[PDB]
Amino acid sequence: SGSQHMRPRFNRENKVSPADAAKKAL
Amino acid sequence: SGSHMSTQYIDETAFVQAEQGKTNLMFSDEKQQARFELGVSMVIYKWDALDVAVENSWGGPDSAEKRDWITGIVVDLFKNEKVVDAALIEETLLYAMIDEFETNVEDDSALPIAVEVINIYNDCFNLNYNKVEKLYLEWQEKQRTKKSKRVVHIEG
Repeated sequence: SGSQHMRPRFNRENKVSPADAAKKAL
Repeated sequence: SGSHMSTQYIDETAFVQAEQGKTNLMFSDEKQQARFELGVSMVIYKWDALDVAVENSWGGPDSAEKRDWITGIVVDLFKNEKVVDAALIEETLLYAMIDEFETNVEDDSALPIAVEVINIYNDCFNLNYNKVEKLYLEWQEKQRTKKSKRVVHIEG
């Protein structure tokens, strides 16, 4: 037994593309 | 030229903590926080167990978005906790393979992937981002053939 953890299941709003973070970071 | 950042080893106790004036590992500027989301997006792309699962569609047709979602759920630790360790992020990857991929990763291959996300914060803490840009430039050498072929013409 143990804690339920923070483990999510699935989403597409928080996801990060290799470019969606580069077009703002580069 | 250059060399790999790791081969199997990295650390076994890596972690980060916020300042006493803060409530999360999030940056003071949204312009600087961009370096961090880019950096994690590059380390999750180097994990082997997840890469094979999207190529074999073990998560269905939605696995192509579950791929980019795995860095998005780890980035949220830094936005809501004032301290995070490699053990926190590793469980966030191990469960992300079992929650819909039906795949266990007891090979500990997620360990070196978690320790890399921790060091993205250490570099962004003093405005450094050289490895975050490097992995982003080295990532494109196979997107020009594994997604859309292109005849090169580079000559410096």
